[PDB]
Amino acid sequence: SLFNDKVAKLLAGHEALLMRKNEPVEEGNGVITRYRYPVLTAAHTPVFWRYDLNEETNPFLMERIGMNATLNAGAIKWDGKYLMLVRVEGADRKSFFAVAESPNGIDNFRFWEYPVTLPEDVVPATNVYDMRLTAHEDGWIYGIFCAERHDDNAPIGDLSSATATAGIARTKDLKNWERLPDLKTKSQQRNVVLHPEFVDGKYALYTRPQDGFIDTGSGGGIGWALIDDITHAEVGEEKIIDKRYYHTIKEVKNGEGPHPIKTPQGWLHLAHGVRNCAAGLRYVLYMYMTSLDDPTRLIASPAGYFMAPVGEERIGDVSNVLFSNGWIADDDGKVFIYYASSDTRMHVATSTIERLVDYCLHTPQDGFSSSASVEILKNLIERNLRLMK
Amino acid sequence: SLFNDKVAKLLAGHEALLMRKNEPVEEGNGVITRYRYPVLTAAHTPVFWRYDLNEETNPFLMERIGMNATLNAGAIKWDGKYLMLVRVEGADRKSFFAVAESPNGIDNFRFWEYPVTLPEDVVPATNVYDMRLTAHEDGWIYGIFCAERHDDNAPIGDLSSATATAGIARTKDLKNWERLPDLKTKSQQRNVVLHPEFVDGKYALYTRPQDGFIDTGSGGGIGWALIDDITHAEVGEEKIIDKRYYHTIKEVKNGEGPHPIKTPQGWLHLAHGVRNCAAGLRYVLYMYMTSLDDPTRLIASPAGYFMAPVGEERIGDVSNVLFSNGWIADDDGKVFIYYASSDTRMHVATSTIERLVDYCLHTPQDGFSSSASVEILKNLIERNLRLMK
Amino acid sequence: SLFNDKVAKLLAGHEALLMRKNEPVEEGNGVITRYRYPVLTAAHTPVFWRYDLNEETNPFLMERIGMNATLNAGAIKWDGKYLMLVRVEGADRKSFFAVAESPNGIDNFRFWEYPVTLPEDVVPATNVYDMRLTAHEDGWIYGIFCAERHDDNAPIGDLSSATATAGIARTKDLKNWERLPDLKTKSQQRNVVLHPEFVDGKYALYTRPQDGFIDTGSGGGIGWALIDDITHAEVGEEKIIDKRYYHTIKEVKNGEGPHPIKTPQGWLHLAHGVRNCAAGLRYVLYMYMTSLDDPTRLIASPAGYFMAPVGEERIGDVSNVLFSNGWIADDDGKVFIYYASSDTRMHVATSTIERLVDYCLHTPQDGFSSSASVEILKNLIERNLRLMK
Amino acid sequence: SLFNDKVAKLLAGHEALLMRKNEPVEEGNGVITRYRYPVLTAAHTPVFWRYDLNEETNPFLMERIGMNATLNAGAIKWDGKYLMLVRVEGADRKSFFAVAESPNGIDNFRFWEYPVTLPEDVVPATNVYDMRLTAHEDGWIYGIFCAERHDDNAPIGDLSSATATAGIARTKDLKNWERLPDLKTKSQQRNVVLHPEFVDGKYALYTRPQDGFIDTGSGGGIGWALIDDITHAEVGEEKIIDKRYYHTIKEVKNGEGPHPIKTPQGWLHLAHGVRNCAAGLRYVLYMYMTSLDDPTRLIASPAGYFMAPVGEERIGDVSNVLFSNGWIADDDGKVFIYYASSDTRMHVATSTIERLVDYCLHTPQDGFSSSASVEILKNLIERNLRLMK
Ligand SMILES: OC[C@H]1O[C@@H](O)[C@@H](O)[C@@H](O)[C@@H]1O
Ligand SMILES: OC[C@H]1O[C@@H](O)[C@@H](O)[C@@H](O)[C@@H]1O
Ligand SMILES: OC[C@H]1O[C@@H](O)[C@@H](O)[C@@H](O)[C@@H]1O
Ligand SMILES: OC[C@H]1O[C@@H](O)[C@@H](O)[C@@H](O)[C@@H]1O
Ligand SMILES: OC[C@H]1O[C@@H](O)[C@H](O)[C@@H](O)[C@@H]1O
Ligand SMILES: OC[C@H]1O[C@@H](O)[C@H](O)[C@@H](O)[C@@H]1O
Ligand SMILES: OC[C@H]1O[C@@H](O)[C@H](O)[C@@H](O)[C@@H]1O
Ligand SMILES: OC[C@H]1O[C@@H](O)[C@H](O)[C@@H](O)[C@@H]1O
Repeated sequence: SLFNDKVAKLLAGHEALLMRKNEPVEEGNGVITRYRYPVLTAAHTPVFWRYDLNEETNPFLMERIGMNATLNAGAIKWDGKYLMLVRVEGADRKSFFAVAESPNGIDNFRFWEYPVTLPEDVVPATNVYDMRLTAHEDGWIYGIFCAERHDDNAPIGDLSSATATAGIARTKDLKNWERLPDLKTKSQQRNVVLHPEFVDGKYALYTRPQDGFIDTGSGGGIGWALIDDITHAEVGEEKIIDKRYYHTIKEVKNGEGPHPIKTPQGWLHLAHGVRNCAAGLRYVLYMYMTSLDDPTRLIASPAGYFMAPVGEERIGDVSNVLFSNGWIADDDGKVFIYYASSDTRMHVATSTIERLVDYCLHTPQDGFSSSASVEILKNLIERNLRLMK
Repeated sequence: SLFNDKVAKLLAGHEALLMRKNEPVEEGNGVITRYRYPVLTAAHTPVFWRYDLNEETNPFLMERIGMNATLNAGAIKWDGKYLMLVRVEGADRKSFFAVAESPNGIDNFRFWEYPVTLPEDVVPATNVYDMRLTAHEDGWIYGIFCAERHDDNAPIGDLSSATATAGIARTKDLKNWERLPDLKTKSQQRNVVLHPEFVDGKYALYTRPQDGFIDTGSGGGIGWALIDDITHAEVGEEKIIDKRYYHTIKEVKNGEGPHPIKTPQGWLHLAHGVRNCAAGLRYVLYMYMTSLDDPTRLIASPAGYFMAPVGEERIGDVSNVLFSNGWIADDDGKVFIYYASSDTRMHVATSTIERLVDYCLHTPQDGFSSSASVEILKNLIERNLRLMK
Repeated sequence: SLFNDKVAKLLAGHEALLMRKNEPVEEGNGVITRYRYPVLTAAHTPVFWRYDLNEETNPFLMERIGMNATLNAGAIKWDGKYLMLVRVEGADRKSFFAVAESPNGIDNFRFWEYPVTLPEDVVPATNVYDMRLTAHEDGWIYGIFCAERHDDNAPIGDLSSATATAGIARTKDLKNWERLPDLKTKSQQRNVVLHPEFVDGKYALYTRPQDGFIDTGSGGGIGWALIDDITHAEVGEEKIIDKRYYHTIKEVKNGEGPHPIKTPQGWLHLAHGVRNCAAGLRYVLYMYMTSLDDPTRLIASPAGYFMAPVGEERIGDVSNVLFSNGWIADDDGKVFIYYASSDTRMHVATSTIERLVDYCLHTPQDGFSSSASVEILKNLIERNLRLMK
Repeated sequence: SLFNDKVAKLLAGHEALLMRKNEPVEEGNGVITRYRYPVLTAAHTPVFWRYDLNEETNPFLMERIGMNATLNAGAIKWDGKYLMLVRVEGADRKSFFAVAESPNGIDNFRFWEYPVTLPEDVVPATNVYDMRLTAHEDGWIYGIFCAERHDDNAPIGDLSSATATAGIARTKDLKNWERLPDLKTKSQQRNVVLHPEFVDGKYALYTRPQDGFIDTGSGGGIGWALIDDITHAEVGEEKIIDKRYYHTIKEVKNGEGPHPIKTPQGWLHLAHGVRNCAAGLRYVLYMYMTSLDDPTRLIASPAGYFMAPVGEERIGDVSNVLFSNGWIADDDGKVFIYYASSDTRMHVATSTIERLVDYCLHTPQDGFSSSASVEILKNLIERNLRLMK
């Protein structure tokens, strides 16, 4: 029948998309390798999420539930597989979480047949997004995410005013999730992330205090807060670890991405930085390192951005954005960086622990001015010209 | 496992290839419409024909039986479906027959899981090829094909001299085939085709007498022979119906393609014509019509070729060749022409009975010289310029 | 109406094709510059040559007269315009001549609305082809071409054996052509070309004696023959000017292309050379020069080919062929070379008289062996490495 | 200056071409992996082979010595590098030998600055081609090649009749070559190849007896001949090891490619097979194995071709041809197969010894008929369908 043939073709096209082999992009900077294809797009969502496959109830075979975007994904190595904890945004503009797995980390990602069922905390949330997974030493996998609600305290007609809180959930199988109380804090929070080890016997959070829903205001950067009880999480003291700076890629806002990777040289961090331009907000990725002895102490601040939008990455629902809240480091040192472009699709970039540490340690620090940048550059040129002669 | 993933990808890629929607080529001549993709290539043969899918016996997952070409296919409308009787040539250089079926005639052709099992006649054949299917009024589907054997008259070292006979088989299901005796005749034959109706109460064959295996010699063109008994087929009287002519597209050789289509205006024929050039033999398609009252009598001879190699068609194992031995005319008058290019792949072109008859009746006849061609052309130009003013 | 819209689209698409700007190919050898697009293809023939545009007599709007190829064109600068004398081959396999003109020499060639009407000589010809135009000092434009007829000596069934004579016609407007008697000669001739000046007060022809229709046999190369009376042309004395040589690009056959260009350094010639290979005959272009004092005396023989098939040129009705019988040299020294590829389409390449003479004079002569080729090459390498150090 | 800029651009473009990274073709058959780009083309020859770079003597900066093709290359692993012994054909139609080297075997091949200087034997040769390199246990690198001369028996006008002898040269550095006497034998020979080990204390050659220059006539296949003294080489006893067969890919001609690779399972051979078709001669590659105990004894004959022209490979000066006379097997079992397409360019395909042996041992043998091919195929289908259920 024509209908059954159409269903068969939908499924066949979907399998071909899912199984497509990724290929590295040859041209790169020696730090990271980009890949030709995204690891996930809205088109990667299962056919059976979007279409009613029953001819009786969907004789035209049209989509019943449109899928808009697959973005800002957490990540974890799980039972030998490479997992993303994907933020999937429907055509209805709500996001939900969904696990996708790959045998190799760069292609053949496939969504688990059901997305994540996440219980509400005591106050219901309208949207949930951007989960960071932490396999904590306490034996749980934590997902720290943004729980967003309308702010009724707004002028009449204002349906955009919102509040962001840090949601906390944990699981041991990524299917059954326990929702803990939202983080209690004196400011709005987004980009909260759980450090994987106890520090002074306490849970440690990366935080990002902000005066408003979109603007940080007095919020000084990426914060650090020790928490006595993750099941009744409340910030007491909050210390800024990585600061915003005028005329850097992290001027207006910044935030921790995934939880950092432990290296012999220190904690290796991946974050985003924001500045304003004539086209709106521009988001890039950057890195920093902190001490093993004192994870609050910066020990490497390579100047500028680590990755910024290239090519197809530049365009999407929210253009001029890269964002990451997930990466995986294998035992052999290979690193898989899962980053979204333009709030629309997920990509992978690969590197190694040794290369990322080399990048952090030997990319000169920002001296904060054009004159300083020129002096750093002239010094390198002088070395190279001597060598090339 | 890596092996199972590899098998799953082979199957998935194959399904995507098989299900690809064909699209008509916009640029055309108003007679036939070409399509963007071939209907069959060697890559269309089933994965399970080529690969041993068992890891125990094929751990590297390599092809065990290479497929080289899918060409010169017969065709029949069968139980609501569009069928080709494909000549499939293996990497071993032997050909065999195999049914492929489509729901619509222009794409989604898929081979039946097993190819054709064709019993030998009394004298075994080395190769069999180019089967024309005829649904005869006697209730059988006949396949008339070429059965080729090494020429025993050949001297030491000559492993190329061959003989061609017309093989005859029949079936009622395209799975169980009865092999009848090879056609008895005084010359070599290839391109023998069964006319679908009795004529004077006898079976009627299109023939192509030839003095040698490749060259026709004294062979004058496409012949017509009435046969009393198809189960003991022997040519007696033989008349040339469509002749070779110097400096036409059918100078050196010609041959009937599929059996002709019955129209109210006469029998509509599709044939091939051959000439020599610096690059070897060049094969094109051409049409002609014969009378319903007397199928041996020509009533339309449009000048020149009907189709010749265009673009991708020009290149293959045997370049500069189009060949057809199959077409299907639906009750609504739509015609699906199945033609091979360069002995390598199968294509489809579509037309209608009305357009093909129009083409045959109103394409001026060849006057056989440059001066005559110019006079025909000047006449048309004069009419058009008068109209365009 | 749908019909009128269809006609309007045919005309519009044709105009867009005709007006397309050509672009030079950047990669070249410094001798000639190729161009991205052919100057003519079969699709360039007028819409009103191919279609009957009257809905009453062609309601399906299909082509009534197919055009197959535009090839082997003569060329002349004429009343400020760049003209080709095109060999146009119909789908009927007959060729006829047709003028096409361009304002600039590299694109926007358009056929004159009517093709050439060429009267027959006393014995009618089946095909005419490959006309070389010569603006002779006697005030006439001569076209010397091949007039082909079926060989009456041929046995039953032989519809391929043919004879080639040199046809001679002249005109003062390229519209009204006077057919003079075919050249009288003791062998078959093709590639006969009129030298533009009297020599010893006589007409001078380039000739190409050949024992057969396709193969030259004892024919030694490109010949030279003085003719008292072009209106009763008969060869008496005949001298070979440029010879075939074993293991060169002109081993099996050769022939003069267009008439040579007069330069201060001598007559600049363009010719074709043929050898056999596993795929058939391979045709390339080559150049040579002869003395102004004695046009029968070679003064430059650059080794090897001048042009050979590249890319798209390699494929067509008769693949692996370049052929030229037309070029134009402007007063400023710019040269437009019109060459066919694969008997299918017409191309242009540009150079200058200075560059072509440079090429002829300073491309080393063929020493006729691998050892000699290596010695020439090692000498150049040695010079370059010395320079590059 | 404009001239110096032009030279700098020629050199820069050439370096970019030479350094281009090759990429494997994903679609394959599991036996061999093809690559996206040729390893060598005529454009890969050095700029300083083709252009005179001195403005004084070449002010137009045009090529002085055209290069036409890089084909049929021998191969050897040499001092840690991957070397081809390239047949380079000039625009003058003569070939010469030239070493090209790569660090990795699949790209970045670069010609040595000077080509090979090969001394003549007592009788000079017009062309030399298709050298097979053998690192013999006697400590020398031998190159066995074809030395071609015009046939003196030829009649007037015949500049094509030629004779082929087996040329023998040796070297210890690929720069200084000693020319030994041409092989003495009772028939013409081409595709002669030196086996790398003594057999019965004697040199062993693969041979290919042929009655004519192009056609083998009574020549039965690939031969084997023991030679006492390679410096006065003469064939005595000669045995056919791999035979031509009607209706196989090696019907008309065959010949050994490179010398075979030693494996624990036997000698692994790569050869070419030829048949005739309407377009001329068609050349494909095939494999076979012989015994370690007795290298004259066949132990594996996989049916059909190993590789045949695909895509771009199908077209060139001599289309419809693959040819190999070189491959390299690394100690780790990786195999680099260097094969020419269409006598025009050089390609690489990769495999492993294990895969190639698997292919030879488990691709079913040719049963020599359509019925046999169908039975082999039906058996595999039956196994697969049983597995797939
Ligand atoms: O950002 C868009 C433009 O912004 C303006 O301020 C200009 O000064 C430019 O520096 C810049 O191109
Ligand atoms: O090879 C070109 C053509 O040759 C003829 O003999 C036909 O029988 C076809 O089988 C083939 O397409
Ligand atoms: O077919 C290749 C060539 O053959 C020769 O005979 C020429 O006369 C040309 O007409 C043609 O281009
Ligand atoms: O031309 C096709 C092939 O012809 C054969 O003679 C071989 O010797 C090769 O030199 C060539 O590749
Ligand atoms: O910019 C703040 C937030 O605004 C919301 O509307 C979007 O859904 C988020 O993805 C975004 O992070
Ligand atoms: O040309 C005659 C025949 O020759 C055979 O070798 C080919 O297999 C056929 O396809 C072809 O029709
Ligand atoms: O090869 C000789 C001639 O043969 C004819 O059949 C072709 O029409 C000519 O174009 C060709 O030049
Ligand atoms: O076909 C036989 C030989 O003919 C020669 O003219 C070619 O140069 C060779 O490459 C070829 O192998």
